[PDB]
Amino acid sequence: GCCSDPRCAWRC
Repeated sequence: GCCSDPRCAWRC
């Protein structure tokens, strides 16, 4: 939804 992505772990 927000980030939820390979680059994001605890980000959005």
